[PDB]
Amino acid sequence: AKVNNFTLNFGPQVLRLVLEMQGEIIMRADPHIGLLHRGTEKLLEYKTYLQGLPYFDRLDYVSMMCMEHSYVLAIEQLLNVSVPLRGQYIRVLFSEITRVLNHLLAITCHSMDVGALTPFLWAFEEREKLFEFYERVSGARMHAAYFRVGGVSQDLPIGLLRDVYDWARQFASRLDEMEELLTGNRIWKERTVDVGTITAQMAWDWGCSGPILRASGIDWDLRKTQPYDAYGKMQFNVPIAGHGDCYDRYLVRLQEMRESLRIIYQCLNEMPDGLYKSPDGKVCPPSRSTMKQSMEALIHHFKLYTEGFHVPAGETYRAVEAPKGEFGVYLVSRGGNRPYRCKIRSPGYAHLQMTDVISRGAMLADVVTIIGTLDVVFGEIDR
Amino acid sequence: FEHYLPMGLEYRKFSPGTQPVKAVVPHDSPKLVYDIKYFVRDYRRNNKYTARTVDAKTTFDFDKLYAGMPTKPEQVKNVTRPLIMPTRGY
Amino acid sequence: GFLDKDSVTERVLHVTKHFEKIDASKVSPAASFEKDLGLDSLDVVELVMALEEEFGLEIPDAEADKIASVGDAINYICSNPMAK
Amino acid sequence: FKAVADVEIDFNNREVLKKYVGIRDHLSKEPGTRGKLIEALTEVLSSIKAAPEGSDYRKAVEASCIYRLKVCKENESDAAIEEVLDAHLEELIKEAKEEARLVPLIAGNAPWDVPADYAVPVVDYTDAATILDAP
Amino acid sequence: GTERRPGESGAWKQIERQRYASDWENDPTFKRTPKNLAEVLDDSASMLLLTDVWRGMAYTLGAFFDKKVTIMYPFEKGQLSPRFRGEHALRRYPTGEERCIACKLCEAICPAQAITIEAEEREDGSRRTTRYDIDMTKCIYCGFCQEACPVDAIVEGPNFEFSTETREELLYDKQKLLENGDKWETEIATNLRTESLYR
Amino acid sequence: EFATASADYSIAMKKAAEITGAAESAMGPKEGGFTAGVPLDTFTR
Amino acid sequence: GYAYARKTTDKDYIASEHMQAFGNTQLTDYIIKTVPKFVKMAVTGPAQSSVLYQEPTIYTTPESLVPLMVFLRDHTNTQFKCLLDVTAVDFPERAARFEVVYHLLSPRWNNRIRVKVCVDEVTAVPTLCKVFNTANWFERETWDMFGVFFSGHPDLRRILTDYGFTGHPLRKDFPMTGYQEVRYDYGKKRVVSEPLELTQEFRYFDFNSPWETLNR
Amino acid sequence: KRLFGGAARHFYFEICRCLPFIQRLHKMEEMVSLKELRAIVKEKFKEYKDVKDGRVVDLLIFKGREEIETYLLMHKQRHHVVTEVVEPYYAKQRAVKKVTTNSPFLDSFLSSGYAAIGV
Ligand SMILES: CCCCCCCCCCCC(=O)SCCNC(=O)CCNC(=O)[C@H](O)C(C)(C)COP(=O)(O)O
Ligand code: SF4
Ligand code: SF4
Repeated sequence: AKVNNFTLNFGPQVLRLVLEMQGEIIMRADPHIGLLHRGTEKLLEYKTYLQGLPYFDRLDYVSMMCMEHSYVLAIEQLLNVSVPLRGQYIRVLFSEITRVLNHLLAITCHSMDVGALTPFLWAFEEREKLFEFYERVSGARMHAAYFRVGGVSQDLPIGLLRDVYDWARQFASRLDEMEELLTGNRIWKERTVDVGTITAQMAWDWGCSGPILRASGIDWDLRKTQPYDAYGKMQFNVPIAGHGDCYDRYLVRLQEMRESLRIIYQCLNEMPDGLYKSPDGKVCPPSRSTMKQSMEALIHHFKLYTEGFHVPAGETYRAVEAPKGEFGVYLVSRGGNRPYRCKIRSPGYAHLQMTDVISRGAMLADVVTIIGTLDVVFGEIDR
Repeated sequence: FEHYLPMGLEYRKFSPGTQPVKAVVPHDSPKLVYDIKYFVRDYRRNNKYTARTVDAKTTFDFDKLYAGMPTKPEQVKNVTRPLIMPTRGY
Repeated sequence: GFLDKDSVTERVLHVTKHFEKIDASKVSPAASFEKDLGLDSLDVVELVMALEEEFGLEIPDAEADKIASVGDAINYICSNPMAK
Repeated sequence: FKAVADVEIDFNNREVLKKYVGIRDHLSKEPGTRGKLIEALTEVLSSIKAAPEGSDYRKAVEASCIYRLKVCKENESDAAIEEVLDAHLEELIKEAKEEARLVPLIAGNAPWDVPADYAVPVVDYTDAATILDAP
Repeated sequence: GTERRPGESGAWKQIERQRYASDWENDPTFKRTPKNLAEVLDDSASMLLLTDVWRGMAYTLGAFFDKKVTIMYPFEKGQLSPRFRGEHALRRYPTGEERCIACKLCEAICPAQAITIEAEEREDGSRRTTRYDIDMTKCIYCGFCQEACPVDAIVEGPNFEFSTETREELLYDKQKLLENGDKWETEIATNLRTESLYR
Repeated sequence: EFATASADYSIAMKKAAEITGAAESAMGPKEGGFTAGVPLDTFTR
Repeated sequence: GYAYARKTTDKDYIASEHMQAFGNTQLTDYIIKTVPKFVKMAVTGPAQSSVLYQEPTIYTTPESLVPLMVFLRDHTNTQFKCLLDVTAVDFPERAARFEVVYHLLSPRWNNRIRVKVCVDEVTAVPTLCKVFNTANWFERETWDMFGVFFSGHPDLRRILTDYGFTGHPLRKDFPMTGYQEVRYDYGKKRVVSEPLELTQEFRYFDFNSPWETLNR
Repeated sequence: KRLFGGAARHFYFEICRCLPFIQRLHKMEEMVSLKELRAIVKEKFKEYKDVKDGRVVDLLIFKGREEIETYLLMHKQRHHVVTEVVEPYYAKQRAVKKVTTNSPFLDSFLSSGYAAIGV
């Protein structure tokens, strides 16, 4: 008959959803966002380039250093700054540690939303180990502010690689005992198989990236097609599935954790000795002993910590294979010590736009599975 | 099967404030300790933008563009992936 | 002719009376909204909405746009088969 | 690439590879062949005649189609065309069909209709390492 | 295992597709039809009598008899490093004179604008502050002020347990920051004896 | 010869300010404040 | 829908020599010669894809943005299938103060491109919702933040700011802290918006050197 | 005949059609009437009666539309209508010819050293 749609309000308690149903089947989904919009793009125009760096830790706060990476690379390209070899290796190693942290949280929060509670509690102790790795090099468990223009902020303390190797020696066993509860379980399969299917044409038309794109049969990894730092030296595989399923994305994310472990092991054995910061003193601040003994270093310390370096006029867009997809910064420079315009491109913003076409024909108990498999964090969505 | 939770002294045997060997961190290159001149390495201020002559009556030959392309599986040449970004020796 | 031409006229005058920008004695049974009473389009829309409130009708945009006089409004209400 | 399925898949059989990555389900269930590529490219070569003869757009499309047909002619197997043009043939047939579809919209817009003294300024970028590093 | 079945499909379009067409037999990720009696019994012992639930149950029962990772706070603590960024503090020389000389570099670098400084010259001619405030509810705990200081006057100490009941208790003035430094001076010096090799 | 800051991105900023059709945009007095959406007493200052 | 997984071996290469040479060197001239009426200005600069290359920037009129984007999506040599973002930049010194910027990615040949349109506050830009499906939310955000009207959009409404929010925050003449602030009133029993008052006003530090040469 | 297609009166008619549902949903039955609400919304329209550009008229109508659906969808409650719509109108028509002979200047003088900002 002339059946009107029944509508539903889904949660003030920070995603708001307005669904329409024709019974038990959804016909429309409209996300209402902006409950975490804090105006960080306006606030970055009132900061110097070093001042605005800790804003990026608070965009995807599950994956911090990867958010820092693209802003730093965008500044370095316009400045024409080269990063030394050891700093590039450190950046790759901590980017892969960051990806492991993000994928642990994403898979276990998804499986908790579905109903399995134990894998969350099993994976968060490994997350605690990697937080200790963040804290030992930056003094902060989450918002490290570690990656800087021209390199990293401090050197690795003596004894870090020993412990990273000791964690990586048992992480595969942890991922194995994680999959015994979920991979060959019929309830998890019946919740995840053929739910929210994405084909390749829809993936490129809807601006998808990351593990969504690899589960639809597309071989596209930015660490292999447009490499940055020492990612071209790294030997690893791109996992590929072909259904576009929630189940296939779960399998791709687990394999990406395995490949991140492989890159971590390679970085632990090829870590070179040398400088970790670029030797251009007009961009990178001097060491604290040098500042207390030479006049030029003290002048450069004074000026770099007040006015900051001046970026030459121009523009660039630089992107990083963040663990949720492509994270990019569009930096517009007029020539000052402050960004003229800093647009932030987030993958979860594009992934959440698809919920109207992905939830069609699904039921109410599959909305939370779709939201969980898109891997969304509203700090980067709502800038 | 590797066990989670290692026992005593098998993980983080020394605290980071009691490092058993003193650390000597390089903060400058040996090439720049006594050779300090800057204008030979001022990459920031030496880039240029040049206005091209007005792209109107140029000759785009498509024959040359498609004459350098292969037609057989062998004789296909691929650009290798760059191993590292430029470090300029440091 | 669905309703009389006197009671509708005094009801029209009664709702025209309570307008702050109108004169309570200048209102005549046969006047104009533009030249005589001095009203723009939004005032005309407000007066037609008051007439709709009093007689319990619905006048569309084109029909209310054609109404330009007190006599036009009275004739439109009288010609309406659903008046109250 | 790495296959996330725990079963052993051959992937030397090209039809199995086209099944596994979702080409059959999501792009084209009918297998694309060399003859369909030739037919689609000749459709483009017929469709481009709506553009003027002197236009660079027509020359560009015609040269691309002629090169694609020469690759199709000098290679008999479809794996050879895959290795030369760096795609699956289903992708290449879709490319040719999209290029043929593009022509009436461009022809309706007529980008070639500029005045004789048309001018476009271009600004190019020169790196510092051109003049600082060794020649 | 990651294999698929006709019937275990979570949606309806694929459920309708698998029961009306044999397109799923071409896909290599599907489990094939059993061919003889023993394979039928294996498939039925997979579907009926569970045995996939039981593997997870055996793993969680093994975890029931395993070791635990809980620490008994506040009798036991976690693990931190000398670089840890905690409660801000103001430092002195061993003589007892303040290190701070009112250069206003930490106030300039602060991205949160959490520092407010006023100064004049002391009665002996020295350059010293008269006001040094840190809004701890505006602070982001980045440590940039610690980096900008050329005389090691402002630090972030090793204290993280400083929650209060009123917000006015978290607007620190100069006297409280000096009191924090006088409390934590030996630990701060022990931390800085290691971290000066790197900074 | 012409060389007035002819080695930086400001060449690409001076043009893109003189693109035709966009170099002749004009509004009436006080009109941009009506569409700005900020309170109207701000323009009494 | 491109970049399907085809090689089962590890690939140690990015692109082919001839297509990478064409994309990194000849693409600006190619786009200018094939569709000259669409292009009004071009910049070839420091390359969104990598630090080692150069990549073009195309300036176009709003009257031909949709045909140019359709050409850049569907032409056989420029297969720009992915639209990464739409944004704006404010230049208050210009007659047309806004530059709407479109970034694109070509998975077929590992390329990127940038497309710009210059408009003022009262000139509409045609929507790209029919060309790219992500153009919806980005155009909604651009309207929210800058006040650029996108004609032909299905539902152009604000997406990021507060419910009653008038004003476009990313303009240069909009204040950083705004005009209104929010508190709970015990008498009205409602959360109420009030004119702005600050306990400590924002301190603006003017650091800029009078010897600095780079300011443009 | 009516400038710029008569779009101001068409939008005014649309809002006046929308108004009784606003009064029922926001429960403003005993606070304001439909006649005074129509007069208030009419007074919102007269403030831009001297706009000489049709594109500014179209933008103003689009923005007023988005205001009317954020009132329709209960994204602003009755206290928002009170503090933003009807009390500014009643303040602009209540202070006219006050009971005191003080000029506006002298009231401003006795209030503060500077003019008031906002409402
Ligand atoms: C719940 C409350 C929410 C209300 C929000 C909605 C408020 C919307 C208000 C904004 C809409 C506008 O102003 S729309 C802008 C209106 N101004 C113009 O269009 C410029 C031309 N001037 C006119 O049209 C005049 O009305 C006139 C000279 C009298 C023409 O006489 P007539 O009339 O005879 O035709
Ligand atoms: S730690 Fe950061 S937020 Fe705290 S006072 Fe120092 S610079 Fe400011
Ligand atoms: S604490 Fe250090 S940086 Fe801050 S004003 Fe005092 S001396 Fe300067």
